[PDB]
Amino acid sequence: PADQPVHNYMIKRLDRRSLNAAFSIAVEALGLISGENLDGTHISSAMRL
Amino acid sequence: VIANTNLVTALVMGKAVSNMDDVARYLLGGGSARVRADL
Repeated sequence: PADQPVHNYMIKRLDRRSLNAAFSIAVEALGLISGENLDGTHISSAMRL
Repeated sequence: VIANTNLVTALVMGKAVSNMDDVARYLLGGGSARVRADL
């Protein structure tokens, strides 16, 4: 027997993920960057750098 | 104050000298008032 054409529709769903990475930094460098623990010397900037 | 010659040694070596500047210069060639006191 003869056959009629066939059609069809369809859908695909997304898959979802994520990444991560830590970057911890110290407290002494935190206080030496801002100026909170700075000094007026020739030895503070040598460590801020 | 430690400055520009004791700086490097204090940072990397670990020591410092009061008159390191004059030592280096040698090894290579190179207001008043009036107060009430009793005398």
